[PDB]
Amino acid sequence: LWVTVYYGVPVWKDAETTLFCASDAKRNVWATHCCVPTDPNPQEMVLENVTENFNMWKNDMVEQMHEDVISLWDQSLKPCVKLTPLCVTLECRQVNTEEIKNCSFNATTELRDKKQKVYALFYRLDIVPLEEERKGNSSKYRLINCNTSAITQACPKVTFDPIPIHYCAPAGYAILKCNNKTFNGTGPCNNVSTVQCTHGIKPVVSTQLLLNGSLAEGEIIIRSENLTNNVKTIIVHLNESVEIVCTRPNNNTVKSIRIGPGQWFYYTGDIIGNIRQAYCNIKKDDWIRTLQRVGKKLAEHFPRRIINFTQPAGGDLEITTHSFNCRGEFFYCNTSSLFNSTYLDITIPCRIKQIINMWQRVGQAMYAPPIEGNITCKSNITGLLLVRDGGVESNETEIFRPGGGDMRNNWRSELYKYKVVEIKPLGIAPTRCKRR
Amino acid sequence: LWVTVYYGVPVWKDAETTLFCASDARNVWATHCCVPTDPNPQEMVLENVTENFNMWKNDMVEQMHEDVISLWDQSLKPCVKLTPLCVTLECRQVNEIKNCSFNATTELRDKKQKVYALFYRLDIVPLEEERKGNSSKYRLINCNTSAITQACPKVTFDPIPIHYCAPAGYAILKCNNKTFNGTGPCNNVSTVQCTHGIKPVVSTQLLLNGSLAEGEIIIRSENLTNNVKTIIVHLNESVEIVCTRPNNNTVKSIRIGPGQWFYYTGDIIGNIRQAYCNIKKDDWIRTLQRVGKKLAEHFPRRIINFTQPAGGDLEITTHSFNCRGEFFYCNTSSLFNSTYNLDITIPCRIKQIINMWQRVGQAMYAPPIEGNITCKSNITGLLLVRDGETEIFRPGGGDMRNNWRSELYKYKVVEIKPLGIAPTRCKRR
Amino acid sequence: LWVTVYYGVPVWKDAETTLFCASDAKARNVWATHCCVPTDPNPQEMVLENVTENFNMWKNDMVEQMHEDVISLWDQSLKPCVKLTPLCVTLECRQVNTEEIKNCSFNATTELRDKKQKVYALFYRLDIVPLEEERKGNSSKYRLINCNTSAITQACPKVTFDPIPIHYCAPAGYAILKCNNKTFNGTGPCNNVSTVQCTHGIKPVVSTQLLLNGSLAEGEIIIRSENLTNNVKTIIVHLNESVEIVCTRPNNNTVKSIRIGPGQWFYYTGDIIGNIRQAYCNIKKDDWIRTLQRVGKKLAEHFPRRIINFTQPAGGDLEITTHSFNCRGEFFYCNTSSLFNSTYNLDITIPCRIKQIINMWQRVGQAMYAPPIEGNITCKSNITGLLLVRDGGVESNETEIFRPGGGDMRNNWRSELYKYKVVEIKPLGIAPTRCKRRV
Amino acid sequence: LGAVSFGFLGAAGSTMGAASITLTVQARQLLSECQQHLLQDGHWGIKQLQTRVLAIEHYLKDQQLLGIWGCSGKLICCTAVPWNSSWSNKSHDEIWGNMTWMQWDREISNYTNTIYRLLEDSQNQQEQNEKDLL
Amino acid sequence: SFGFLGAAGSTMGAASITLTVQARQLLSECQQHLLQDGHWGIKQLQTRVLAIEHYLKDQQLLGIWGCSGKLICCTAVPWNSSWSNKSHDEIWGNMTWMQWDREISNYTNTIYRLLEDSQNQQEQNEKDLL
Amino acid sequence: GLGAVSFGFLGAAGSTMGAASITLTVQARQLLSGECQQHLLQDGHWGIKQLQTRVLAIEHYLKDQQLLGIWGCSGKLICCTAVPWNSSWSNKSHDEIWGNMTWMQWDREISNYTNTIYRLLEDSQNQQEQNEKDLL
Ligand SMILES: *[C@@H]1O[C@H](CO)[C@@H](O[C@@H]2O[C@H](CO)[C@@H](O[C@@H]3O[C@H](CO[C@H]4O[C@H](CO)[C@@H](O)[C@H](O)[C@@H]4O)[C@@H](O)[C@H](O[C@H]4O[C@H](CO)[C@@H](O)[C@H](O)[C@@H]4O)[C@@H]3O)[C@H](O)[C@H]2NC(C)=O)[C@H](O)[C@H]1NC(C)=O
Ligand SMILES: *[C@@H]1O[C@H](CO)[C@@H](O[C@@H]2O[C@H](CO)[C@@H](O[C@@H]3O[C@H](CO[C@H]4O[C@H](CO)[C@@H](O)[C@H](O)[C@@H]4O)[C@@H](O)[C@H](O[C@H]4O[C@H](CO)[C@@H](O)[C@H](O)[C@@H]4O)[C@@H]3O)[C@H](O)[C@H]2NC(C)=O)[C@H](O)[C@H]1NC(C)=O
Ligand SMILES: *[C@@H]1O[C@H](CO)[C@@H](O[C@@H]2O[C@H](CO)[C@@H](O)[C@H](O)[C@H]2NC(C)=O)[C@H](O)[C@H]1NC(C)=O
Ligand SMILES: *[C@@H]1O[C@H](CO)[C@@H](O[C@@H]2O[C@H](CO)[C@@H](O)[C@H](O)[C@H]2NC(C)=O)[C@H](O)[C@H]1NC(C)=O
Ligand SMILES: *[C@@H]1O[C@H](CO)[C@@H](O[C@@H]2O[C@H](CO)[C@@H](O)[C@H](O)[C@H]2NC(C)=O)[C@H](O)[C@H]1NC(C)=O
Ligand SMILES: *[C@@H]1O[C@H](CO)[C@@H](O[C@@H]2O[C@H](CO)[C@@H](O)[C@H](O)[C@H]2NC(C)=O)[C@H](O)[C@H]1NC(C)=O
Ligand SMILES: *[C@@H]1O[C@H](CO)[C@@H](O)[C@H](O)[C@H]1NC(C)=O
Ligand SMILES: *[C@@H]1O[C@H](CO)[C@@H](O)[C@H](O)[C@H]1NC(C)=O
Ligand SMILES: *[C@@H]1O[C@H](CO)[C@@H](O)[C@H](O)[C@H]1NC(C)=O
Ligand SMILES: *[C@@H]1O[C@H](CO)[C@@H](O)[C@H](O)[C@H]1NC(C)=O
Ligand SMILES: *[C@@H]1O[C@H](CO)[C@@H](O)[C@H](O)[C@H]1NC(C)=O
Ligand SMILES: *[C@@H]1O[C@H](CO)[C@@H](O)[C@H](O)[C@H]1NC(C)=O
Ligand SMILES: *[C@@H]1O[C@H](CO)[C@@H](O)[C@H](O)[C@H]1NC(C)=O
Repeated sequence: LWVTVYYGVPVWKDAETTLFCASDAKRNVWATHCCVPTDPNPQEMVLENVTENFNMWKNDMVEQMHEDVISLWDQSLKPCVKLTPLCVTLECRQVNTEEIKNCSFNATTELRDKKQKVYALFYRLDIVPLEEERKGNSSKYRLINCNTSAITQACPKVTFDPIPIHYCAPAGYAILKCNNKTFNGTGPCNNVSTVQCTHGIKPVVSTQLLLNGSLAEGEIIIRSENLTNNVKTIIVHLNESVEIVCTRPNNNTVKSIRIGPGQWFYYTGDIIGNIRQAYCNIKKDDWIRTLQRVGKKLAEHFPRRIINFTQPAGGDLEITTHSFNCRGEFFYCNTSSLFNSTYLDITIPCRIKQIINMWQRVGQAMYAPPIEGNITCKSNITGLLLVRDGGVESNETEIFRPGGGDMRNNWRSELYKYKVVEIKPLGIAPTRCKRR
Repeated sequence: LWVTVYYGVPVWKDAETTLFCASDARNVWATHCCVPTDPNPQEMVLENVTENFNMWKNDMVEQMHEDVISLWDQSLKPCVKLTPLCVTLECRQVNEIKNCSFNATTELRDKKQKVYALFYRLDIVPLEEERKGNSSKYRLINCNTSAITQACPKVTFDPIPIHYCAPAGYAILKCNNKTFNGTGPCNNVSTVQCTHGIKPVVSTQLLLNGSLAEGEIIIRSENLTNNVKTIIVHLNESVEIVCTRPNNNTVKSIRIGPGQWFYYTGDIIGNIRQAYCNIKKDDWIRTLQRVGKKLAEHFPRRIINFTQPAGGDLEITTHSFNCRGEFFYCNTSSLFNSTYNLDITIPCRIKQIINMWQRVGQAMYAPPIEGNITCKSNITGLLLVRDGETEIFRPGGGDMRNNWRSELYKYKVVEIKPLGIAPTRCKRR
Repeated sequence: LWVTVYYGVPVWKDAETTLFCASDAKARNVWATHCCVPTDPNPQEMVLENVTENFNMWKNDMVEQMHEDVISLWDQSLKPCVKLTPLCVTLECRQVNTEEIKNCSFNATTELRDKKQKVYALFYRLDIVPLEEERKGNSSKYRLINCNTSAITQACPKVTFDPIPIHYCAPAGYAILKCNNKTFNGTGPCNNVSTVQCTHGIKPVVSTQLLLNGSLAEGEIIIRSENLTNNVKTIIVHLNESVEIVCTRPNNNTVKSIRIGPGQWFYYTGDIIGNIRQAYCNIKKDDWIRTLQRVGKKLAEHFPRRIINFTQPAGGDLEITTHSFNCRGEFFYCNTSSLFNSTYNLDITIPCRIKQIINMWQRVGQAMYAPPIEGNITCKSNITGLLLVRDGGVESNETEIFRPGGGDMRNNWRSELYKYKVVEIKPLGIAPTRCKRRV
Repeated sequence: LGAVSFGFLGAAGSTMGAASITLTVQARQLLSECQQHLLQDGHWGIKQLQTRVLAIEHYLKDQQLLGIWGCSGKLICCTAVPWNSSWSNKSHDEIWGNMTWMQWDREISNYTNTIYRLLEDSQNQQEQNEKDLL
Repeated sequence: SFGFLGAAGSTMGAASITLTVQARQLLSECQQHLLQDGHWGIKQLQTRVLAIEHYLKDQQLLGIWGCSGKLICCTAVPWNSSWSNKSHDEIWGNMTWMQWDREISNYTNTIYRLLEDSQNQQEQNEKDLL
Repeated sequence: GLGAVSFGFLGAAGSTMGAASITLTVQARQLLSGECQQHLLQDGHWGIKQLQTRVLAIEHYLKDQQLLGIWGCSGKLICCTAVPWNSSWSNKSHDEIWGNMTWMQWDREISNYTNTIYRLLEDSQNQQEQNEKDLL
């Protein structure tokens, strides 16, 4: 009958706003930043009888996480030693004991009128030849990416270990979480709740397998923006983890030199014992059951087709191998022996690189210093990134090849259940009471 | 009888603030000036309102000056530095342009490369006596003063119209009185949110683009009888000037460091020719007859002599402009050679190392463009300086504020004061 | 009887806030460039009658803010100045004929990258580290000190670091309380508290053992320490009458300069016109003796039944054993062992060394080069307080040993900020009254 | 700070009546170092200030509207504008008993500006009536 | 507040009538780039913060006088012929708000002090009615 | 500045509450009403520090105004309420509280009950709001 103005109305609208990062209480990164302590025993308020429309794609939380991860990485590397002085001709020979070469070069010193003779072991993947090789007992080589840009040494005192972080809404905004399991990433969610902060998300970097993530509450869930369109990447969320143990079985002796005032350069000096290839061991029975279950779930979406898991097409290691950071070492593992089926460990050969072009940004190379001794780490495989071949012609089959690309499909694997909304407390309604 | 407090009173006070840049919806002017402007923008004429405007002491000009310099420097900052090229050059005759060889750096610190490049004599400073035969040693100009930064070849500075917009709480008053000089009352004032489109064109003697006077030619000066002030002449009709560099340049590039590409002129395919401008002769003559007449009105019982500028540094005696990224220094002495009671060809010099904004150091290097260069400008005004029965007026300039002031002369920024008090007949009770 | 809400209640709570700096409006000076906000003439000060407030000289956030501001201003002032990395070259040095100053030669860079220039310069031995065993009369090889640790930045000769009074001012909503009790020991209650908008003028003078150009005590000499029993803590003797100290570098230097690169000039000492003399300071003898006797008396009162023995600092690096200070841009390191030579409750000449490469605040990795000044240097200061460190331990012969302190710049600034506290105004309060709102 | 507490939500799943009866009961109770790295060490210093500044502007804008409508200082305020069946012809009991605030907000979103203009005019008339009490 | 200046030069009386209705109605990816480029973000924040501070100062001032929530508010302070000796027929006719503002620009503090004293008396009376 | 931000509101500290209140009622209105642009807030972090200070001052001002609004005290400096005083909060007599006692001592004495009192004030206003709705 009459208009009444109400303030505090439980209504919200979709909005894009900056969300601060908060980490659990008690050097590093992901802790120096994200310092804000989280609440102990955080609250979640379930909204009864509330259905909301969620879309894990076009989720601004992913773009913010992407930019924060890149920005923090670059800020961490900024105050570190530049390796521009080392873009010199290298004279490399076979290591006395061809993945690793013994390279001699003339490095700078703190005095600009003096140079020093340095011997170092480098991986072949970090070196580009200038001359035909196998001439005499040595040949001239250049560091990879020297022509493209400067190489910055990561600070050896700062670690990038992916501790969990939480994203929190600023006052006036709220984060809605989708509680319903089996949600495919788009459309309505019939069980939602309101939270202030997200759960703890580990900023783990990988290209084919998703490591140390969350497990599905129920069954394996296949999420893709458009399964028909083979351009889009399919994210597979597992309900059980598969254990993978990776190692670099080489007892390295690490040496360091000064290359300018206060500028220390770290490199591998020698290897004690013989030289062995890095590798990963993935439990065979868990992998086989996992792949059979994924094949089953894909069959439900691609009926009357053979589900063929195959290797990636040949190309640069960055787009064909499983990449990961194991205690600062960068592994590039050849997973063609895993995706070899058609619906006691499996050993995966791995290559190691020290000069890394992260996030497909050409022009900002980083050098990862070596760690003495041998490296071993263990992780939980919690999901997969698959790309459907999508050829128009096939003998009633569908081929699913491992593919990653954007790290942005890794962060979508954790943020798919969250939406950020703005509270709109002012509204009107009819009443029977006149102002008079 | 009783005091009443009103909120929302249409009263304003003169105030300074920070205006934001907007433009009509790469180019540094398009990267900046991010806010889209409205199509068909609002202008609200204030009836029976007289306001005092002053073209000089206008903070919008100082802001535009600072914003242009800041944007320019931010645009050049992430670009290739040419410090590695401060080496001895060995220069020989090609057959004003010399064929100079030098040992440039490479991506490897233990290797150098031999580079042959053509440089203009104005960019080269001798180290020893210059011989007609053999070769002589020289260095790049300004090497002993500052590092030289190469402009990024993929970033263009070509001016586009921009609009300055008031923040909320402020308004811009525009003087709509035609044939209005500065320092005085304006009897036709309208309120706008943003200025009209202004092109940040850089020139030293002629104003090569912009708005034309709605009325007759207007002579504006802070103190016309003071011979140390610059006189800004706004024309009501433009004069077409076509400038060109008739040199079929072949551009080569080398790396001088990791990811650091250096661009230089490699060769000239045809004949070596001097750059020049052609300004329509009849339009220029009518323009100066009209300017001379107005100056005679301002300086009665005097002869008006338009002469060439006095000798001095090239940057302050020639007409400088940016034509597709190339910097022309045209000797406009043939244009100011007359006394008041088809084309005129002006020779031009080209420079690659530019000291902008009258600063010492922070030199910029302009990469060459392949082929020949042409551009066409509409001369809209003149910057004249009086020497102080014959008055002598010479081209002059170089203080960039005068170019931007020539567009902002009609705008004032004011602050809205919504409170006011007046007597009423009604008591609070 | 009924709750009544009052807004504007004269109540405050301790709070931290960023303060802003202000200075005299009437004027290169880094401190004048910063602290640009003019202060008021005849500033407001109000006395709070019958107000007792607990002050604590230690754990005063105004000191931490002043410390960070001083460091930030120094680091910013050197940001655009010439870097001396190109001068880390083998340097060949011989003794100057008519140990402390050597005639060194080196091949410096030039405007062009393919040319070098031969440069001769005089350097102090304290700025040079040998590379090979030295030989008298021969061109031994040396390098500049701190070259291996980090880059050396030349201070800009146009930039002036001379201390001026500055004032720290509270932002709106906060007030600075000042203790006006002339005998306040730095902690505990103060029964005469006034409120100010800004502190008095404080000169950011940098010194290691003696406090120069500070305020004088209103009363007698005041001995302040966080804990006198704990001999680890530094004591800050404030003095009620200054002692005049005159310092000089009696060397008529000729200063030369070269270019290092485009637009980058390097300044160095070219020659000495006259003889070579050691720098020195002179402190009036009678004023020093009376001052030290009065300090000994106060310490004896604080440490009864003990002999107060003042001795020299234990041996170590000059930065922690000598009285360092900046005299018109040059850095003096004066040996004060001849002053702290008393036993118990005409001038005195102090030898001084001079250095050009300074590691300010003992921060390893950020060295600066102090350009030379032509002619000879004189300056004079007022000694207003001492930094003393007690050596207890065994307490041999029932004595206490006091030595010069220093090494932590916050003790110098605390010596001026000890009387100020920053509080937040809390204007909203509740009290019972006899009035109720109508239903 | 405004109506920004999380406890303002949860009533979204209740009907307008049931949620309304929570206002004036809970609404007032709901209304009620490492910082040198997050700030002054990157562009985060600006992003955080923009968020804080933006939140203030939104708060003030909502308060301004309450001022304009004559609703300042209240959580529920009745006006003198009659309800038009053109905006919504659902019965009072149907709106309050069988709808949530979210669905209601959607149903009349296209008339919100119209209603707001009427509120302004109503207050305008009331202000004149106060002046006319002379 | 841009449209408020449309009433400029309206003899005040007309301007007052115009504001009576119009003032209430008047009161009611690339852009982010420059916020991280140089110091443009700081200048924009200074502009927004200053605008907020001036708005709040005006609202505080209206609150002090007891005019909060109103657009036009009558007080209990009588007009003094010293401040202006013009009649109400001249002030509200053949005179604009700019001219009036100049006319009493130097009496603002006297009027404000009287308004503050009047509000103190009113608030007291309100306390006394209880 | 904004709000009760002046030394005139800080003076009278140490003075009896009754006298400070009397001063308040005749001074608060008068007190409430009352190349740095190139070096500072450019090329340094003074910009952020001052903006944080100004924004924080604004937030504190608005917070206090919100509290006065919620309690129904908007536009007043001394607002009477309808919440009875509980002897469990303070058992001192009216004269002892208003005489021979300063605002600092009073604030310390009831600090532990401040939030309880605030909750009651909020509840009181809700009852008053219902009465306004009912008497129509
Ligand atoms: C998925 O999650 C797992 C579990 O977190 C990750 O694997 C762990 O990774 C961390 C960090 O890379 C490993 O921690 C490192 O262990 C080294 C060996 O530890 C031995 O010695 C310590 C001595 O205290 C014993 O406590 C320990 O039990 C072992 O006996 C340490 O030497 C490392 O310390 C070094 O780095 C830290 C970094 O801050 C420095 O502070 C130290 O001073 C020192 O320099 C480090 O603590 C951990 O061992 C791994 N666990 C397992 C089971 O492998 C996976 O990496 C993750 N997945 C991905 C893809 O990242
Ligand atoms: C404790 O406080 C005292 C007093 O404030 C300080 O001593 C003063 O320090 C300043 C700065 O070092 C001295 O000022 C300098 O004086 C030089 C000239 O001195 C004589 O010579 C000229 C003739 O050449 C006479 O006209 C003059 O009156 C003096 O008799 C100046 O040349 C210096 O100028 C340099 O710096 C300025 C800075 O702006 C530049 O503009 C100049 O171009 C030039 O580079 C300088 O002004 C002052 O003389 C000292 N006073 C006394 C009595 O000695 C103490 O230093 C201070 N204690 C500490 C520890 O700092
Ligand atoms: C909707 O989701 C919520 C949260 O996921 C469910 O509530 C949980 O229920 C389990 C019991 O199965 C409890 O152990 C948890 O503690 C509950 N969590 C919370 C936050 O309440 C709720 O049961 C779901 N409802 C439906 C119908 O799916
Ligand atoms: C610009 O126009 C103004 C008039 O609006 C001129 O100002 C005055 O003009 C009268 C003649 O009408 C002179 O007697 C005064 O001396 C002028 N005053 C000043 C301060 O100059 C003004 O002279 C004009 N300026 C120019 C350069 O033409
Ligand atoms: C050192 O102390 C002396 C006094 O002991 C100061 O000399 C006085 O300074 C004031 C200026 O503040 C003059 O008005 C007096 O006339 C001076 N008296 C004498 C005897 O010189 C001196 O200024 C102090 N120096 C410093 C740097 O603080
Ligand atoms: C500074 O303090 C000392 C004491 O610490 C004062 O010295 C006293 O001066 C009186 C003057 O008549 C003598 O009778 C005392 O014997 C002195 N005491 C000592 C221990 O020597 C000195 O006068 C004070 N000076 C100022 C300016 O306050
Ligand atoms: C998926 O992509 C195909 C491309 O062939 C398109 O035709 C189809 O409509 C897309 N599906 C959706 C739901 O957009
Ligand atoms: C790695 O080093 C550890 C050190 O204890 C050793 O136990 C382990 O066997 C090593 N692994 C390999 C593959 O050498
Ligand atoms: C300062 O005086 C107080 C007495 O008010 C005393 O408790 C405290 O210990 C003294 N501190 C020092 C350092 O003398
Ligand atoms: C001062 O130091 C002594 C050292 O023995 C210690 O016992 C005493 O507790 C300290 N004083 C305070 C107040 O902590
Ligand atoms: C009014 O009721 C009719 C049903 O007769 C319905 O179609 C229409 O949408 C209603 N209008 C509104 C504004 O709810
Ligand atoms: C103005 O008011 C004062 C008192 O506030 C009075 O004394 C004075 O006479 C008044 N002016 C005139 C012209 O009456
Ligand atoms: C302080 O106490 C004295 C004596 O009790 C009294 O006269 C004086 O007025 C008090 N201070 C104030 C501000 O009232």
